Amino acid sequence: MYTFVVRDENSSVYAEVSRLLLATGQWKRLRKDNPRFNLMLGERNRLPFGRLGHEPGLVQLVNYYRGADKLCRKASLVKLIKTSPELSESCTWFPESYHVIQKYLEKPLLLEPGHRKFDIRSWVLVDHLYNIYLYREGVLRTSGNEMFFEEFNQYLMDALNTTLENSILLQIKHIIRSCLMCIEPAISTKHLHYQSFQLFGFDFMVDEELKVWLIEVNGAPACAQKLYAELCQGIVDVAISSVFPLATSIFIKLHH
Amino acid sequence: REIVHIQAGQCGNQIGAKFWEVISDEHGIDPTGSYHGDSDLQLERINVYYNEATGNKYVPRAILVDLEPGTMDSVRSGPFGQIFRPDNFVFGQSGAGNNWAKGHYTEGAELVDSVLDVVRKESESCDCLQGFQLTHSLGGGTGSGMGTLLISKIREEYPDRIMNTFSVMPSPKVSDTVVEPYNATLSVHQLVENTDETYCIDNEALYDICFRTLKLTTPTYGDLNHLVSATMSGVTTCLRFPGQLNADLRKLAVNMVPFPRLHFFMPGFAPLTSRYRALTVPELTQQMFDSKNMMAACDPRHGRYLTVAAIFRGRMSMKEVDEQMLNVQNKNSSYFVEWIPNNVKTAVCDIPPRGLKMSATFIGNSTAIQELFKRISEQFTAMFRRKAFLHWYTGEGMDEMEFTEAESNMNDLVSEYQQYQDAT
Amino acid sequence: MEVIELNKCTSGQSFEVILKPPSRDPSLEEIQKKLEAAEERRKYQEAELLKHLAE
Amino acid sequence: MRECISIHVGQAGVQIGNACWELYCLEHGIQPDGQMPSDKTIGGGDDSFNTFFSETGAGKHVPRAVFVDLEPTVIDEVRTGTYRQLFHPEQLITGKEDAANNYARGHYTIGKEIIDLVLDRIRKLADQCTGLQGFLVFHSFGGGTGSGFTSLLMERLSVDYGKKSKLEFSIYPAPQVSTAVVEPYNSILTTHTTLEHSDCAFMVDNEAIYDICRRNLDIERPTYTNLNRLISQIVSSITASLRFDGALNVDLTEFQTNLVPYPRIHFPLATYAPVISAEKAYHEQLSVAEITNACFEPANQMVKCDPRHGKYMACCLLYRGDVVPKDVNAAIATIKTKRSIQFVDWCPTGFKVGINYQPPTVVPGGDLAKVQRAVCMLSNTTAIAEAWARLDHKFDLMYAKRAFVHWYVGEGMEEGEFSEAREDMAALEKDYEEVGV
Ligand SMILES: Nc1nc2c(ncn2[C@@H]2O[C@H](COP(=O)(O)OP(=O)(O)OP(=O)(O)O)[C@@H](O)[C@H]2O)c(=O)[nH]1
Ligand SMILES: Nc1nc2c(ncn2[C@@H]2O[C@H](COP(=O)(O)OP(=O)(O)O)[C@@H](O)[C@H]2O)c(=O)[nH]1
Ligand SMILES: CCNc1nc(N2CC(=O)Nc3cc(OC)ccc32)c2ncccc2n1
Ligand SMILES: [Ca+2]
Ligand SMILES: [Ca+2]
Ligand SMILES: [Cl-]
Ligand SMILES: [Mg+2]
Ligand SMILES: [Mg+2]
Repeated sequence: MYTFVVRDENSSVYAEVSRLLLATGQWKRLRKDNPRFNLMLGERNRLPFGRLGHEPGLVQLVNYYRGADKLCRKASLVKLIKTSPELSESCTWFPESYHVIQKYLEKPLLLEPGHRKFDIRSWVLVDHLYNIYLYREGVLRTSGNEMFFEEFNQYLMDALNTTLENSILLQIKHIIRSCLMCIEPAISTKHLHYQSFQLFGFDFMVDEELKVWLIEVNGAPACAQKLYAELCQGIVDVAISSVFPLATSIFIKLHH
Repeated sequence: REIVHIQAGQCGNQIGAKFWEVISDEHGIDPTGSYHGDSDLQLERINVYYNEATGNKYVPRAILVDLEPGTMDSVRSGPFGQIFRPDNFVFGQSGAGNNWAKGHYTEGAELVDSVLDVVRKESESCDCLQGFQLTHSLGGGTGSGMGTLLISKIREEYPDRIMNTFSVMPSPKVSDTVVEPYNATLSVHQLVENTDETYCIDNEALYDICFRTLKLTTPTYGDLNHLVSATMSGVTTCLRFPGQLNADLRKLAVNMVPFPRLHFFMPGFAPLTSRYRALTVPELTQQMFDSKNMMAACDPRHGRYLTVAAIFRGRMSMKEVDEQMLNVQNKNSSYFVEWIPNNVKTAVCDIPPRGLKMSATFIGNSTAIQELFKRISEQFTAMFRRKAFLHWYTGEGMDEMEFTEAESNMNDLVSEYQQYQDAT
Repeated sequence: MEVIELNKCTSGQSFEVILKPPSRDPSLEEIQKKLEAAEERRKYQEAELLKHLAE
Repeated sequence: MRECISIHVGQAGVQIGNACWELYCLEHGIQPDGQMPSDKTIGGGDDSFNTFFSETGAGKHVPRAVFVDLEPTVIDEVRTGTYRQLFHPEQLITGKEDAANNYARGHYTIGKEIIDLVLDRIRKLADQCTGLQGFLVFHSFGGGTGSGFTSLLMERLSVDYGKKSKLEFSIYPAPQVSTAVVEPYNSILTTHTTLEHSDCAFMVDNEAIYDICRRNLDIERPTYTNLNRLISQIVSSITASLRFDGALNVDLTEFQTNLVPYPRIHFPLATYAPVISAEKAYHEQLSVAEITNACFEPANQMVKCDPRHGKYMACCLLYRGDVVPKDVNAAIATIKTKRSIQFVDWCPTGFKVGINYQPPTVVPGGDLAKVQRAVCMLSNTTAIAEAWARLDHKFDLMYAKRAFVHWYVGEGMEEGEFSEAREDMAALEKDYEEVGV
């Protein structure tokens, strides 16, 4: 059996991951302070990266990337965009910024009927080998109160004569690829003594010309209830069992 | 760094005598005392337990003690009985009658100063004395009562040296008298205070191992001692042979004993054998931790290991040894305390014990050892509540309060072993 | 990248490279004091032992 | 010639001392009988190798070293080994019973009996020094002698030689090779006691060196002989500046002014490359760019940690072999673009470089292949504070239950010295954090 610990009980995502892992009959959960674990589902604040990868005979994997804070706190994110040569002036997709002060989108795309404003959240997963996996299911937080990609796509076809892939998704795959390639040297664990994966939540907004802008990145996202079951199994399949194998593809591999 | 061995009583002299036979074969020493071994590894650290003599013969640094002459004469009539220094036989004629008080207070007091004089002569010869090693039983009179007396008086003369005992616990399955719980509770009070490390060889466990594992329907004392001499050979390996770990008694005590009173170790051995296939290193490891291979009738899954020391003997891949030892800890990490990091230490020796080509010996300081002290405390109270058989002790000058003090000190020991079983 | 203070020898060279610029002794008495305060504590607890053994 | 005294304490110190002085003798052409044919100055000289070796009228070169172990078994094999003729019997000092992996036993109980003996035999060496620089001290954190007796020795060397500088090479405890369960206790105690008496301390984590021998030399179960001959390679390139003609790190004072701006933060992280197996029949000779790149990979460091999430205060690169200056400036250029190297703001971002042309020497028949160029990078990064955090966490797990404390107070120590030394380490962890954030 493989062993894991859970040190963030308030995590709705990895709670479901803990359930599925235990249901395998090949994973068993240890006490939080038990060091002899394979997989850590660690805390959000002051996660002790410095003590991982030091137990002999144990391959250790954690569900966070040390240094990902540089992309998930909006203060760090704006500093990263302006200073980074790999981005900087080339960003036509990050609103001008100096919480912190940013421009406002005068011209949002308005879903109708009802003149509705929205933002889009897609979930991205980065495994221990820094392959970038975009979850084919996203969701628009419309102003339940959630529109999914099948509806939004058919709206785009019948309202504006284009598809979700061409109008918006292309830019999204470019933005996700661009930020994560930037900090890859800073946070990769490819030749470290422990390994990292992490689930990310990218938030986008679309203006009235079908141009996508990046609002913020969240390092500990929740999912939509409809989709919890499919994404959490993919985390186990692609990020956890890839390292600890057992006895369709809901993801899109973003190439680099 | 020399060790002085002392054996007291029938059980102590019998398990002690088998111990010296076993290790004398491993070091290639014959009953005449002369050496006939192939490897100079056998002679390298032989000074720990043997004294070099004229004609380059080796004489065990052993003192044989009893209050009856019979057992000593049988050791002298034994195969290796000639090897023991004739002066190191210290005996009397009265006997102790399975009465702790006769060994500790009355009959034993006369002989004790004689034994200490033999100890002193051996000690003065020593260049650097590690400490002492005592084989005895806790349920008789001589080993239980006079043995704990000698420990008390050795500590007075040598306060800085280490006291290590192999103590055989009584069991109704292999019993001599109904007063064995009285003798055992009284002795444990002493061992708690005056020893640094005690191996709990439980006669109940030895009987069960002979019965249900080795399929011996009615075991002899020799059958049990065969298990004891194997364990005693396994746990002294790192003292007698050069290895990766060149060990002594104090370093063992420092690393195995987190709190001074919790120094009662569960021995274990694999493979269990009756008086040609060799075990693969994974088999050795699985059996060595198996409760069915413990020399104390305690379920280690009912407790948690505070510390663990394990020995492997034979020619095997040290890589596979630590892959397998790490595997058990990583697979059963619940049963090891999280507040003592890396509390399992393995050693490897190339020379296997006679007969087997691969072997594993286990020394555990597990909190499950309190099952053994509960059992002896339950038998003790059943009698003491009604003061039964107590006149055999009050007629030798003892008081009921001294029984009360031992009962409660041992019941404290059990609660202390339970404190840490639940601490986080 | 500037290179500074190159010193050559028969055995080797030494230099510096810059990419970006910037932006009570305890006495023998005291140690011997605590060294003896520990030995007095040692022999105190031994005396307590030899008196516990005398009783 | 300003001279240097080496002191080796405990088993780890004595056997690593064995590794280096054996290597030193190969690098300087000194035979196990003390004879040096390259040396035509018979009986004297102000050469740079005389900083480490004295000369007899019989032309013998003897180490300016002293070995100290409270147990004789390990120093005895130096007395009967291949380099027995090398040392005078007086500079090999042994006691009767060791410290039983107990800091307090080595510091107080057994330390007080032998402290004056070695300081006498040290001063015998210093009286033969026209201008003593200081001392190189080799020991383990976990050993009772290596922790307890060293910290007493470092205390009394500060009194008797307050002007001279003390450099420390320390073996940090690793469970894969550790012998004792209380090594975190000894480590915190000796570090606290020695902190203000050591001018510079190079830690070597046994686990780092262990997995380098597994990964790069392809040894399934490394021994101390493997680890030490690797360790000595790093030790040799660190001390190479004092034994050969150089301009970089020619005196022990330079190690401080170059690497240690903050007295307490005097623990530089060392990174060495290449480590090539001798069994590898044909090894691609790694360029200067490739072995300078490797110095920033965590897998080649002496302490497992990630410098990417700390900040540098200094950085030396010591090259041994066929290395030309503009070769390294091109390699420095390319790696600064592709790696996360944040110096602190109040320090310049750069490197001090020394090149010694003589390639690394390896032990014949050893498991290290001879390479034509190698590099050792000493870097004072705050990421080394992780190694403290790990050690302190282990200390905290045991001390909350007071496990094994009685062995220490039984030797006359006070229970408060534990929490004293522990909050010194709690202060050391925050001093690191303030610099690096
Ligand atoms: N690299 C290396 N580490 C060693 C060597 N010998 C011991 N160690 C390490 O040192 C620690 C144990 O300390 P020792 O040096 O053996 O103990 P000591 O200094 O002799 O002190 P005592 O034996 O307790 O009196 C453990 O962490 C070992 O892994 C060695 O030869 N090379
Ligand atoms: N394992 C073992 N136990 C023994 C042996 N002899 C006696 N015992 C046990 O030891 C206890 C009796 O102690 P004994 O040595 O005979 O009395 P003593 O001579 O006065 O100490 C009883 O519990 C017996 O079961 C022996 O040779 N081997
Ligand atoms: C009496 C024989 N002596 C001896 N001593 C050992 N030691 C001493 C030591 O140096 N370290 C050590 C650390 C431990 O940690 C949990 C446990 C034990 C030890 C030892 N270990 C493993 C097998 C056999 C051993 N035999
Ligand atoms: Ca007398
Ligand atoms: Ca000369
Ligand atoms: Cl390398
Ligand atoms: Mg009898
Ligand atoms: Mg030692």
